[PDB]
Amino acid sequence: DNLGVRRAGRGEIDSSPSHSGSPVFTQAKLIGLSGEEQLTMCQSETMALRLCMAKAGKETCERESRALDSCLGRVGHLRRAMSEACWEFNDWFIQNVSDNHTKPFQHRPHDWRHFYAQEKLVRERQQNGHAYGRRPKQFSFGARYVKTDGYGKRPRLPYNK
Amino acid sequence: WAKPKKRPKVGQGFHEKAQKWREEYLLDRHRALADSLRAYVEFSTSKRVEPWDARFKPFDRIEKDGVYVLMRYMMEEKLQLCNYHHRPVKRLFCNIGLMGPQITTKARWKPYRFATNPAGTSKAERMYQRDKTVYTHGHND
Amino acid sequence: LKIAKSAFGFYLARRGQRKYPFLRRPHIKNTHSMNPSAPYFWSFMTAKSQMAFLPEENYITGDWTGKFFVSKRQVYTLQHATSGAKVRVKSFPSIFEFNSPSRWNIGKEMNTLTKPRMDLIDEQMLTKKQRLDYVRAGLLPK
Amino acid sequence: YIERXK
Amino acid sequence: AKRRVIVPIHPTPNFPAHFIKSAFTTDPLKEKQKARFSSGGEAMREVQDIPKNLEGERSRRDLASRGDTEFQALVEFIEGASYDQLISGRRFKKVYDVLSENDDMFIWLCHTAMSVLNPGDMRSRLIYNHLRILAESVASGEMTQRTAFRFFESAVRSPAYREIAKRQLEGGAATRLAGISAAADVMRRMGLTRRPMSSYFELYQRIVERSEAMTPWGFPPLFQFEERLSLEPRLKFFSRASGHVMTPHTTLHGRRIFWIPPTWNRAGRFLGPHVTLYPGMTP
Amino acid sequence: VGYTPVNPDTSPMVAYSQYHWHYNLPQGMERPHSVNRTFAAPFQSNHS
Amino acid sequence: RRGKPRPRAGMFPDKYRRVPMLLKPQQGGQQYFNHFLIRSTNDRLT
Amino acid sequence: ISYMEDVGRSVKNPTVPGLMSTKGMKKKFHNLYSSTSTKRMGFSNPTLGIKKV
Amino acid sequence: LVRPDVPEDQYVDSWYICTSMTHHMGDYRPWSASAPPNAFRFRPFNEFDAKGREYVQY
Amino acid sequence: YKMPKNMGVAPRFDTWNEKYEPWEHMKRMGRLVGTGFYIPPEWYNHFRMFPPINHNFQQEKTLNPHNASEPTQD
RNA sequence: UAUACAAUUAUCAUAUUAAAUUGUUAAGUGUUGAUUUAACCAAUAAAAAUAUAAAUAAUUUUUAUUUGUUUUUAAACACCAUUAGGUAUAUGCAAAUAUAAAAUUAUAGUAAUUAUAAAUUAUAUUAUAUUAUAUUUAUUCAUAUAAUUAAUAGGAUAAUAUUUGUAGUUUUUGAUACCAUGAUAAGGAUUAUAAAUUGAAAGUGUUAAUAUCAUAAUCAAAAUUUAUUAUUUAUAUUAAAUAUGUAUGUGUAGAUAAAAUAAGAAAUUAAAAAGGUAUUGUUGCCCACCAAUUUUUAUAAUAAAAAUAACGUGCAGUAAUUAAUAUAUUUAUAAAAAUAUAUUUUUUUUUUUU
Ligand SMILES: [Mg+2]
Ligand SMILES: [Mg+2]
Ligand SMILES: [Mg+2]
Ligand SMILES: [Mg+2]
Ligand SMILES: [Mg+2]
Ligand SMILES: [Mg+2]
Ligand SMILES: [Mg+2]
Ligand SMILES: [Mg+2]
Ligand SMILES: [Mg+2]
Ligand SMILES: [Mg+2]
Ligand SMILES: [Mg+2]
Ligand SMILES: [Mg+2]
Ligand SMILES: [Mg+2]
Repeated sequence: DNLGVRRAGRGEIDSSPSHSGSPVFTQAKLIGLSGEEQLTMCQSETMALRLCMAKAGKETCERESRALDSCLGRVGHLRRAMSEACWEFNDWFIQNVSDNHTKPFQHRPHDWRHFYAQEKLVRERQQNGHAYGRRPKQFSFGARYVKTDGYGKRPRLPYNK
Repeated sequence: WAKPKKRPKVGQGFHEKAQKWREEYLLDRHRALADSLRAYVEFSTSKRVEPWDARFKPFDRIEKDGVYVLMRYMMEEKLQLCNYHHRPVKRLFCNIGLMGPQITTKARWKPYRFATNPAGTSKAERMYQRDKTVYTHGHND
Repeated sequence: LKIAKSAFGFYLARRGQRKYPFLRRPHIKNTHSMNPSAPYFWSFMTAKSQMAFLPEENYITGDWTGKFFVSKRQVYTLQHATSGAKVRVKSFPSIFEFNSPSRWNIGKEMNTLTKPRMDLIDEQMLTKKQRLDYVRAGLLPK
Repeated sequence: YIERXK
Repeated sequence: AKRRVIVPIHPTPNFPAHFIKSAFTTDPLKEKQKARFSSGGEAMREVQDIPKNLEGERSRRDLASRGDTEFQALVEFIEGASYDQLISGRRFKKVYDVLSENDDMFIWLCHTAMSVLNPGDMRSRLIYNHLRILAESVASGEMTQRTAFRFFESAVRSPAYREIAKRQLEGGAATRLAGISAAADVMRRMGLTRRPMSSYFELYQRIVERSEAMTPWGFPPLFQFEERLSLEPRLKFFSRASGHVMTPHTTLHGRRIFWIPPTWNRAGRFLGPHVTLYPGMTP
Repeated sequence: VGYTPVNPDTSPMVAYSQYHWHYNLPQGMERPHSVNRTFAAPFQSNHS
Repeated sequence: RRGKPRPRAGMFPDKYRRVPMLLKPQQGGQQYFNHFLIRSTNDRLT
Repeated sequence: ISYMEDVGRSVKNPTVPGLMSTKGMKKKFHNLYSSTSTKRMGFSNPTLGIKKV
Repeated sequence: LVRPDVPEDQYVDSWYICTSMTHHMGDYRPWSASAPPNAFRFRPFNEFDAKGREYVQY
Repeated sequence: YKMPKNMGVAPRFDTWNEKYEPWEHMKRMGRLVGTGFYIPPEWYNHFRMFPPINHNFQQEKTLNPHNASEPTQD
């Protein structure tokens, strides 16, 4: 039954939705659950409590620890919410955006070769329609200042060799 | 399941070698046996250390009082007759009856291999210093 | 079996190192039959009573042409020493012989006077591999 | 890896 | 290479021809493959889905006495609560398939109601007859949903249509009531459902569920309708469907309905599904 | 299958097959047998 | 098991899988409920 | 949480470092146990096993 | 449920198959036919359970 | 050489519409019925006299986004 | 033997309407020394930033002009060789993919083709769809022997059988010590808790069609070399089938074993993206040198090219054990390798002023 849907179930091999042909494997990384850059709920809390803990041992603060674990207690349902919404996104995306791995990759430079060609063409017509894909010869670190008069001190256009 | 590989031939002159080896193994075993029987009976006759543990009671008590009194005046001849081997010592203490029920329950005796040491033994190393060429089952001095 | 030391090596499987019910192993090989005991000398590997008669094999049961070896359970009798006759027992490789009579033998079985596992090891019956392994055990010199 | 063909 | 030589077996009083060719193969690279499946009368009549033909008197008699199949399916599912039977997922499947026999027809109609900005006035007999005819052609398979939809929007309405639409609509989105009352009306006057309400209810329900979806009334052109590649049945648009270490070796070990129950050759230690090994005490 | 034929009395796979009586059928006697009543054989011992 | 890593704990069926939910934990002290109810109502009136 | 009490905190790191040195021990990952490849057909993908350095 | 829910005296564990069968093939009697008419928790008698019957008797 | 996964079954992104376009079925069914040897489906009995709109063309053959292709969906 | 390219879009060598060319900046000394590298060895180390407008379109430049090779190291990096040095980047020469073409190879007579891209190929740290691997206890592991497998035959209390005592050698050959097909084991890796099992098909001596060396079988009392086995560790110790004499050494090397189930353990992780010159597919295929031969010729250390199935060296290629491809220069048992450029017919990892 998994033919004609060339994407298979979910959490499953070949379930991944595609965007301009390269599949989407970063979903969690988006909603900021489980990422190195991940969204952080409570900071001021833990820094406040750490501050207290480091200051002195005479007075003890459960006054902070309560604020903090109140915070975490909420954080749980917040996360289940975000995860839920994101699964909804995976579905919406699959319906209305993804091409199901049908269209050519856009994400590697050679896939844009035509574009680059357009600019090579330009640099050639500037050269009297001649040197295609040619570039100025690299010179030396000290190129300008080590060369005597009569020799080119700066790299020329390639047709101007 | 591999087909079993056939066993190689016996050897030559091995039948005489084996006959000889077993033969003189037995003629040796005769002096082994003789020596060990001497050692065993010699052990049986000679004196041993006291089989009871003086770290528990009714034994820890001063040798001028309690059990030892019962031992000095009433039991002495009997204990010296059996050379303090732990089996008849314990049995005599059973039969004297003035300790009566305690011999097994309350009282405590040295482990088998320690109680076997010769009279006048000083250091524990004496357990491993007994002759090893003799077959008495740890029953030799 | 790996090596066939007999007929049965063809028929039998070893089945690893396998446990048998107490005191029943299919092939009785008494490695312990000669196992020196001074104090236990009369009670060990011998008649459970001193009041029993000698076994069947201490007597000629019928008209015999004659025998090669007497069975190993035949007890050594004073006549075994005195008479000066061939006393043969089937051991390995071939046969053991009571040649040099002594009175220290009397009243024990030749099951007891014959060492089943000898310390003498022929290298002619061993594979090169086997010899290697016995060298591992620190039995054979090399 | 080199020998893999045997 | 010591190739295995299999002797062919000839048909026998108890070993008939087709049995031989099905259960025995002389090419021993084909041994130990897997199990093969076949069907006889009823499972074949289900699988092959050969639509019957109308015929002489018996077939018409059987059309007459037919009665309500939708209720029959339900009775037969329900009857699994009788003491002498079980509750069958197959009986339920047959139930389901008769409830949803039309299904996609409704789906099509949703699109005509909700997927089209300004489909004229849907009360007027003209556009109404367009809708009616196309619907009856989506049912009875005479047309593809795609073709019927593209027909519906390209159907002839009225001269200078857009310029008349500028006299009513700003951004060209009409009101959707006329459309739904129409699309329920068609299914009622066409005989589409056995029980009258079902038309209206399904059409309404399917809309109300989609109302909550992001960009609800637009659809990708390829997935909207029948096309080579499709969406998985949960994501289709107006659709009705919107130990642990030892478990692979366990398999059979739960409470398991079987097809062919295992046999002693093919399963070594399994005791049967009914068995309760750690029984509790009950009065 | 083998050189030793299955003895059909002991073997369930014979007994309970379609060509004999399975254990879930009702286990009664199939037909009566009068052998010794129909034709009777007079006694002649092989020993005098 | 054999020359392989032991599974993670959650890869096994539940340790207490055969012990009914009412048992873990036991709810005991049912005797005191009524007492603490009457107590709290009397309190309220005060 | 059973047994709550008001007692003061202790000093940070009251424990004296153990007699087994964890530092001089090298952490092993991939070759640690022995695995069996589920690879059905074809050359095993070189990027995973061998490719970097 | 794997098999119809009925008193297990109607079931026999099959030989060679892992499954059970009815020793009267295909027929079934409901629990109501095992006990006397209108038996509370179908029972030989309504007074007590098994253990209760036994120790009362004792 | 690596490709996007489903390219084998990738649809023709220009022409996949043609097959389903109403005019097509109008013409085909037109010369099918004409034979005398086919029974016209009823949709054809209907759109026979209300043939579909002329100048709506897809965005595939006409490459313009700004073209408002539809009198309806505009 | 003769017998009908394209002209709307075709990648290796016959270019052509074009604005360039020229710019004098930077960087350098305090002191007693393990920098760089997966790893060696020579031995001061810092550094070289600026330009737009403008040049008109086409019709006789094709012997003209033009497509990354460049003086000066007394300046370095870098690269090549290894402590000695070489070299260290557009003033000589140097047309050349950006496509005008007619099946592959081949200097334009050789072989009969070649080339090609989407099927298929298990591991690249994703959210707890709803709960835990970092705990416990273990590791001295041995046992087989003394040859004949070939058919029936009934008894006391029964109407009579010496059938008491039933007598016809000799033409066949496989399960054997021996080649002689089948078939059932072991092996935990994601269908979960409710009225419920923590053991699987992919085959472990004995089993049914290949015959053409031989009697090898326990009924006692017996000979250690075999990967695949939980033994009793200090108060008392051999009586019935005969029953194990050796190893006290700081609970001590390496390396190993078992378990989440009527027992008692609790928070760290795991699902989703991927290539094949093979084609039941890596035990897959291929690459060059290195012999014979065969055949055409435009004979360069040792001619060139094409067929080809030995021998020997390797392991060049299939993202393939330092990714490949093209040009360039160098290097060389042989595939090829080093460096300089371009490049993906190589696999991807992603800051819209922080
Ligand atoms: Mg590739
Ligand atoms: Mg693919
Ligand atoms: Mg050209
Ligand atoms: Mg087999
Ligand atoms: Mg020639
Ligand atoms: Mg040549
Ligand atoms: Mg290479
Ligand atoms: Mg290679
Ligand atoms: Mg390579
Ligand atoms: Mg190359
Ligand atoms: Mg080159
Ligand atoms: Mg080379
Ligand atoms: Mg090269």
